[PDB]
Amino acid sequence: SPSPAQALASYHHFPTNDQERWWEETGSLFSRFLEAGQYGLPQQYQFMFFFMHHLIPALGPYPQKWRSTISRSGLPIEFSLNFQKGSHRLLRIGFEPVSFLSGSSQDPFNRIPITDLLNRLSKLQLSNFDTPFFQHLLSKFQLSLSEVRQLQKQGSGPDAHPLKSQAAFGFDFNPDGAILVKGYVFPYLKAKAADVPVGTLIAEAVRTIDVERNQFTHAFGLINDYMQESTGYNEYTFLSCDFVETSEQRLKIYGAHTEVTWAKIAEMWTLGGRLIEEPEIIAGLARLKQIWSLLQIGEGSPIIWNYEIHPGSRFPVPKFYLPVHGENDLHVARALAQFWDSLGWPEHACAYPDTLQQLYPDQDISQTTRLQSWISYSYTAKRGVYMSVYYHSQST
Amino acid sequence: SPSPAQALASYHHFPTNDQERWWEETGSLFSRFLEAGQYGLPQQYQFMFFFMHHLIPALGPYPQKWRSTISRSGLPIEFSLNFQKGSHRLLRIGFEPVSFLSGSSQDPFNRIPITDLLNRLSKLQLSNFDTPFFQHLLSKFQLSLSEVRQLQKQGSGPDAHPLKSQAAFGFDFNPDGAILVKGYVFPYLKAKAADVPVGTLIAEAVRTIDVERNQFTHAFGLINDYMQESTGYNEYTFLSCDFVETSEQRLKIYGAHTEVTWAKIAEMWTLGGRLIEEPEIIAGLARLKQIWSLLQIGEGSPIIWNYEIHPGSRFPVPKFYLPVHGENDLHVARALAQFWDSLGWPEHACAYPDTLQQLYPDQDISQTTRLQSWISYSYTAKRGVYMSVYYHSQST
Amino acid sequence: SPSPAQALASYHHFPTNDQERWWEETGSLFSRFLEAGQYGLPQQYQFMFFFMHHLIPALGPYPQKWRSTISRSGLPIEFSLNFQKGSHRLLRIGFEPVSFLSGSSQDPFNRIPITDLLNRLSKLQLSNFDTPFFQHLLSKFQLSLSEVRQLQKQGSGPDAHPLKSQAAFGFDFNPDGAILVKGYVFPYLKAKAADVPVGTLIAEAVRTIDVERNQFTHAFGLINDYMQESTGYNEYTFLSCDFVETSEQRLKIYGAHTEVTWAKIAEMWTLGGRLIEEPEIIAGLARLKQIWSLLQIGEGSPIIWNYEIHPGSRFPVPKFYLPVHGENDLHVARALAQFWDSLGWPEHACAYPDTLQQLYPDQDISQTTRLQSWISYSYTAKRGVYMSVYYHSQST
Amino acid sequence: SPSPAQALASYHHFPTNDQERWWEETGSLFSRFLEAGQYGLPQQYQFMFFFMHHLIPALGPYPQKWRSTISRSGLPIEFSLNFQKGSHRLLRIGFEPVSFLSGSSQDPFNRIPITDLLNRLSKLQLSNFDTPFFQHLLSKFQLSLSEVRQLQKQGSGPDAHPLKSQAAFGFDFNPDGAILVKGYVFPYLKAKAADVPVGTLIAEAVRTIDVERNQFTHAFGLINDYMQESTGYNEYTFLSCDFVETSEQRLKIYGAHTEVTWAKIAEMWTLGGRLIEEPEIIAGLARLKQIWSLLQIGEGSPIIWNYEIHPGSRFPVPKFYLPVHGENDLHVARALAQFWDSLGWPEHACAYPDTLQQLYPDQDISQTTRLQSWISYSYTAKRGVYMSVYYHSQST
Repeated sequence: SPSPAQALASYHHFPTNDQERWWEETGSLFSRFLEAGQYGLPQQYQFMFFFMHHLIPALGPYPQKWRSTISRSGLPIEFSLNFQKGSHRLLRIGFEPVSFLSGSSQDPFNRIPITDLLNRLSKLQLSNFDTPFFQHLLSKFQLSLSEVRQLQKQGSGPDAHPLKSQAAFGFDFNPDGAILVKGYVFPYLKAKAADVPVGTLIAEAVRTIDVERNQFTHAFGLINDYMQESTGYNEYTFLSCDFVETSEQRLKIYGAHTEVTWAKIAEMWTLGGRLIEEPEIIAGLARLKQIWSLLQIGEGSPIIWNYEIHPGSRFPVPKFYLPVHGENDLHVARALAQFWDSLGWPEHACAYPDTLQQLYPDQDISQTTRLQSWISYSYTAKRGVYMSVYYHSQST
Repeated sequence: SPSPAQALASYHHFPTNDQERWWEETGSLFSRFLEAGQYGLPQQYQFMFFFMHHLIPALGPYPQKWRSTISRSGLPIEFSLNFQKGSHRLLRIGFEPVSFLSGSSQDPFNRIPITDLLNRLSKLQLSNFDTPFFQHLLSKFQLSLSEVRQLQKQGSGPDAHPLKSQAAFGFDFNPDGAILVKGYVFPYLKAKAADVPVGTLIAEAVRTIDVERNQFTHAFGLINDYMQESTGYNEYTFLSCDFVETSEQRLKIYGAHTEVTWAKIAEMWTLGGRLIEEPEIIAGLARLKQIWSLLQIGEGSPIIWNYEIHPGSRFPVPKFYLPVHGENDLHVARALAQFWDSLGWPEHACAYPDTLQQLYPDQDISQTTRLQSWISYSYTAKRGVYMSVYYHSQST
Repeated sequence: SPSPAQALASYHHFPTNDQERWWEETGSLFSRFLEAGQYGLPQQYQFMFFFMHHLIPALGPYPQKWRSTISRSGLPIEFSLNFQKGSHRLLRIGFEPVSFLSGSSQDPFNRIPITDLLNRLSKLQLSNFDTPFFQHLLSKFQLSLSEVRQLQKQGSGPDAHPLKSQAAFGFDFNPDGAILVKGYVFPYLKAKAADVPVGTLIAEAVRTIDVERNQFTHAFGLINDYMQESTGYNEYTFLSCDFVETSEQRLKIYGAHTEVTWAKIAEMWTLGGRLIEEPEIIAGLARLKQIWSLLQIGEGSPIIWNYEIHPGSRFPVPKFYLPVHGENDLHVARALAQFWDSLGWPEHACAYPDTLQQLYPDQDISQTTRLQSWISYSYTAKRGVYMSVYYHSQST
Repeated sequence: SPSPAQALASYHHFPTNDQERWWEETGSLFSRFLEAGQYGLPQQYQFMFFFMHHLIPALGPYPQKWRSTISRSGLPIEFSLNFQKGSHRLLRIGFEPVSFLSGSSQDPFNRIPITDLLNRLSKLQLSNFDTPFFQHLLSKFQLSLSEVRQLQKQGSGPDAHPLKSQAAFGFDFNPDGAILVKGYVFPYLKAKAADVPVGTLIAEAVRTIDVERNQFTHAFGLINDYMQESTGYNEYTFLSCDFVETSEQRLKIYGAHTEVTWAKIAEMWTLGGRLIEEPEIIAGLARLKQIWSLLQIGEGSPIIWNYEIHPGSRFPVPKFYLPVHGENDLHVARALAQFWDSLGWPEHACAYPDTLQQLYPDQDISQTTRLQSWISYSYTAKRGVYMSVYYHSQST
């Protein structure tokens, strides 16, 4: 009758008041996603063990002080379920390490906990875990006594407090006994200090690795061209990375817009170049139109975007993120369940709203809006339809 | 195909070379005993979780330096299986915490690691865990600058190095999610210093708790009377205790003899008093005679003894230990298997020798003698026949 | 111009917010007392180093939750200066270990931080550090599921919350490179649970060690006899101990009264037996009369008492504690300085009120009362006049 | 009569056998150098505190396994004294972090301990401590599964084990309360893997920061051109860096040769360009000639070199290191003392050999050769003569 995987904590003493108190906040919920993800029972205890030892210490002060970037609310963790064509669902963790020094004189922009977690991650003997590529992006996006101007930017009159993080993490739990670790970099602060357009140094970040190896040039240079033509990738734009070897690496470019017209959604997904040359973009966009209409956003909608550059191709796979905070979680659960019948997905369609009340039995799906925050869409020829749902990740 | 419960370590980094090396030495073997005990899979991960975090650090330096008392060889851990009439077998761990200070100028007699582990065990919220009774026995057997005379005893000419330990622990894994913790006290050192017979201050130790609560007097005074009449309980004698509340507490007195005649085993089991007054003593001794003859010690045999004092009675339950190191592990596996048919034990009889090659697949039961070290015998009216086997507890 | 000894912290990162945050509260003040006590500069850094590594971590959560017993206000540390005839002043620290578990379900009465601090102390190779005697007092005053009745006592209607501590520590920093460690025991909780008079089990605690060694019986039995005749040593009565070897051990019995008449101060100091048999009692009481009159308590006064039993004698040396919180610290500075001229003390008299403004430069001696809380008096033939002043031990 | 600064350790318990055991090896010697450097007594304790907490734990296993690069013998630490014209001598520490994982499958080339120590150095709030520049040089010289080919290089037939380190640290203790941190990079391994000349990728390392800021181009290209014309900078060449901000940064290029003729020493110091344009090179070389002849290397002498690039100039300051291991430390103490009279140094000349027996009172300057290993020479217009002596840095 209770959630199963959380019985490891029975014989564990959390050394600090900070950790025991966070466990009390998220340990229950994480055990429920492992049950939802249908992971092997021995698998769930492995990922629990990792969660207790590396992420609980990394949350830092329980009454938190850091406003994280990766989460809508600000708390430094969010959980996600990756829904895949006719196959077991997966679990995504993206979170930012924090300590009591975060936001202080010593580390006003959370650089220290990032490398603290990254050192433990390397100590963990992880299959095919290589840091050279992510380390390159930090070296480009570090800041020296740019901090002084950043300390100076804190003006109430001139709003200069959108985001303060400088990097973050992501953890994917595949059904095998493996974590793929995914890392993030946030250029707003480095460009804010240099008085240089946010995207201009994103290109150099890619070009500096281009002289190292030059397989991202074509795919990326095509992204810049649209973003220069467009309103432009702005303060909210940022970057992603995988901690795997470079040849297998899949780097991404994120960004945000408040412009919500279907025409603009078509303008970004298609742009110019990628429309003609491949059918997936066209095929995927069609299926993207029906979820846009299934999820009536109630105004008749600011969105995040993503282009996934892979070296083994010259066609970046687009991915968009969709507002569900503000939309009824049942309306979305119902409407999101229909879209699986439209694609012909056998079980996920029927058991999702019953796997949604199961994840939050305390709360009432009738009245909740914030239990579901964002939805991602991606389309590949081989993979079919990618789609992941980001949830409310704290119990309170 | 591999042993299951050890997959927690996949995402764990053992902080010190000392621990990783101990893991490499016993981590495989402990996970095989959990499979042997037929514990629930979530149970096995709980007991592994405990094993990794409290016992691996507690072993100290891998190329060890402390010779422990609790083990035939000296290594500070031994695993044991509790076989019970027609029911699931249980797993016993008895081990002594050690550090690099053990045996040094700072702690020449392993007192500091005992209190170190005992603080952590209390931190872990354990059901019905009360230390006052064990704390009493430590306080009685402590030594202040008796250490100086003890430092002085180290003479090659006058042999004065039989045992150096001062206390130890025991961990019982019942099929529920619970550990019963069992503690030990070693009087040889305190008695060696005081130049006082080893047993006389065992008696004051019981009498000091007798004024606190006086339910052990009858049973215990009956033991002393036999031991005073007898050759006496000697240097090897020592004391046992449970970390539960006093009312439910079951304290034990162990000891050793090299006198091996069946008559002397009968003298010890019966003595005088406990023969007439209760039948279990007579019943249990009868079943004990056939295993004595099944296990031909090949000389036609030094043995350990135990008397279990329970307050809710005035009849201590005897328990003997039998040498199997030196006896063929196959011959013992076979002969121990016949004795279960004589008692009519349904499955334990047939699957024991196949659960013995399973525990040591690397080794050959054909030729091994040291895989099985001791066997304990106990008989109660309610429980029937208690019997446990103590095994070779290191991989090398 | 600044306090000197606090420059070790420059290259130290306090691991927790709790510690750095406690440092900010007490580190400045502790450096000022080392300057006051006129310790060697190499001496001051040794004691600073100890204070940082063992005492700051042991305070636990900074917004404290534990009300300690040893301090007037409740915070778990107090500093004290030992003034001695024509010689360098000394510095006393008495404090109680705390964690976030203190007062929780797991440890509702601070027993765990006591043994945590005690294990580290034994790790520090301290000259002539033997714990067996204090361990004896803890075993006697431990409580097993008396905790349940203690959990049950928390009634607002029947007041049952005077004191919750179970033991505490005290540290004396002599002018040599040595700490003498002093321990405390608090019988209120053990006696409250057993429904047994507080002093009756104090007698057994002394008698249980009397069979071990019987040199405190005479001096102590003389203490019981007066306290039985008197109003009696009450809930507030409690016990003290030194961590040195038993032969050099100097145990004490403290207690409290609200009865403030000079006759009653005389009744306790003299009692019956110790008046006639030694003149020091007579000599010391006289000098004690003038400080009582120098220190007009403004009502024309609850006081603490102490009897120090030494095995090398049969005459316990008394010591009383006097309220100064509520009395103007300047009035106390002036009048305490006059009493040194009455004894003829060369420098302590002249430089005390200037060593008082130096210790609290932020505050105004003109208006402060709580900066000086208690003053102790003792008289020995050999030592002359003992007297120590307890101070306000936090910056805020 | 004893060395003073090591009295902090009295109240410190080194948690691991590895640390206590290293302290016993180097703690005495480090305390004697602080007395030699004539630092303030409160200063020496600050620096001792830092050495105890940050460099002792970083040494890892005491019976070491890692052969470091920065040290002649191989042990991962060396101490050095900076002798300067008519002013207090300074203390240099260069040491490489190590753990039991160093040289393992997990980290076969010591990258993990480098980043561990670098995080702590950032946690300690140090004046003007900026890592972006050092981080840049690591990202360029990292290796991902170049390790596989490096794992493959370990052939006894083709010698491929000159150096295995990838980076190291340096600590400068100035007479104020401040440490300047200096970092090192070892290109041999990265170029060995890429099958690319060791120097060609040093140039890209400088050019990649040149697009970031372009003030090292002129000076550095002047070094490359000489090194290309010359026999060339080889396997032993490596790179140096300061942890200060870029504008004040002083980067260095080191290297080694076995070619020992005075003429070749003249070729390297002068080369072509820097001869004409500035006289310091000419003046400094003159003074260098007499120490070459004072120190008759006994063969009638492989040397290390250094070129210091400062952005605020276009003239790199040379520095050479001279073999003293193999030369009598007294012959060196005497001959090094004459050279101070030649420059007119008031006290350093007279008190040096008496400050040398003081550092090694155990050993006999009469017969020792290995107590003094290398001597560095530098000449500046503003600074005059730089010279530092590298010593035998372990007790055994």
